[PDB]
Amino acid sequence: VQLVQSGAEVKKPGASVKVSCKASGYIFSDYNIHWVRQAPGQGLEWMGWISPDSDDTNYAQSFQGRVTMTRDTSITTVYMELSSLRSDDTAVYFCARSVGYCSLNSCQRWMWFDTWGQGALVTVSSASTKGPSVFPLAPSTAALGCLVKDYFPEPVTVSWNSGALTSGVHTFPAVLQSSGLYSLSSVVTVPSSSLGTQTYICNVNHKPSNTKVDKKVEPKS
Amino acid sequence: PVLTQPPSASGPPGQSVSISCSGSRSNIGTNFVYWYQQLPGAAPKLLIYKNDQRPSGVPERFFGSKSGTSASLAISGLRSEDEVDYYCAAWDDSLSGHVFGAGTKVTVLGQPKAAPSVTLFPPSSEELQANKATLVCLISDFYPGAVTVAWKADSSPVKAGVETTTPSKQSNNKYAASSYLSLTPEQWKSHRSYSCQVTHEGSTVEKTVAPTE
Amino acid sequence: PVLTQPPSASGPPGQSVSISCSGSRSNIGTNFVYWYQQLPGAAPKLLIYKNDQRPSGVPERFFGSKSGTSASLAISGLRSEDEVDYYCAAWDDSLSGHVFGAGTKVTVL
Repeated sequence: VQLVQSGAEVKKPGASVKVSCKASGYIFSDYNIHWVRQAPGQGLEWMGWISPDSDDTNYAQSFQGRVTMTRDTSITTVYMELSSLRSDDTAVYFCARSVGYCSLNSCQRWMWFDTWGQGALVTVSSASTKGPSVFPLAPSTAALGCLVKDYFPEPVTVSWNSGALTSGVHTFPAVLQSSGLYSLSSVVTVPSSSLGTQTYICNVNHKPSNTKVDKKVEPKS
Repeated sequence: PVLTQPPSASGPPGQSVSISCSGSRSNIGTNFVYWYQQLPGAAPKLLIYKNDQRPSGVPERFFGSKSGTSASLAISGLRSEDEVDYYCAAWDDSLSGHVFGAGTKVTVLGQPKAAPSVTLFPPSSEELQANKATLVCLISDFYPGAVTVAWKADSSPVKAGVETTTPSKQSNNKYAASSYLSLTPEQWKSHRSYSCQVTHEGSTVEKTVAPTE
Repeated sequence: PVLTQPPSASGPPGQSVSISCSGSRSNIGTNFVYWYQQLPGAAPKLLIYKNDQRPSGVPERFFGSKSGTSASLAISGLRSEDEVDYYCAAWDDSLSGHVFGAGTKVTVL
């Protein structure tokens, strides 16, 4: 069995997204595919099953019109059209493999979830795609680093000395700002004898904006 | 009805531990209880189904049982290199949907504290020429985590959007955290001394810089 | 205490060059120095204020700083659309009036 798919693109509130995990190595007419989201710091919520043959899907008591499903027997991959995305929708999406067949609301108690693999990430934020305008940060043994801001979404990769230094390069966690920006901090440690003599640079790359900047760090003047 | 689980499991290695998942009369007992476990940063995997048979791919190491309202998952000791979160799942006829537990993460049980190191980075002139100013200070070289960072202008603390990021575990057996603060150049140059304090549950150090160099 | 500026500027494109705006004793340094420009046949604008921060709406090309009596205007790259007439603005307490330089004309070599 296999469930390799592509990562879902980040959607602002009031939009539509589609995610689909590929099915191969078997016949897609006997196992009903499920869907579930892994909310951070808590449990999971479920909306219904999708039989790959006929129109017998149902809905839970919490998801009436927010979720819609669509089957496709030519590709043998299930499709879904999410609507009314809110802050409670921010979770990674996993398609749950199931064994057996179940159409009635009482046959699934002998069913158990078979396989989990390679889920996509869905994060709901008003922000969509913006290009960064990151400016150098002055330093304070001694420590120095460059902080990234006014960019979306997470994450970004901070490389020092064109990737020739990897010791001490730690990506500090970010936080959801009021304006919707993030802040990934990476720092390195240098001796205090060399602070304004040796040129130090850090590289931050942005995937959707295609902006790669080589910003040199300098002390505050 | 909402299924409940402990936030974390306290289990020492070398001796058996177990977890419980209390439910309701229409949720546990009349229906089977399934246990799921996920790797950190990876996909979940079922552990026990139908309460007495086990899937192929796991040795004779785990045990699960159901008794009335609550179900117990007996674990033969704990491996320090293999720690995963545990899930509890069932079905309710009135809810007509699968319900999942809160999630129990097993934790080992004592190491002495270390000496934290704190640094503070003033903004550069390129940040100030754009009519903005941000202040960031970082804490590292401390074990364990759960630290709180607050700003101080050496006369009274300022609250202009102060946040505290959650600590993250690195690979070199060391915890790290950071705090951010964005201001205006008028308020930034009003005070000639800025610092932030860390709380190591008994240790507190100050990193004082100046807005000159 | 009159500001001293060259009547013409010799700026080669492709490399950085520095120009000077000097006054006298108790003329530059006691008060902040400003950089001003005017389009030919149009109203003037501000280039650099206080020689500390660059204002919004102006591209990051002109660097303003003060070194004692002499005030330096550092530039990076010379473009054809950035040939505006540059001027030096300063304040002096011995006159109670703004003192302006002679005006530097930048011509592409």
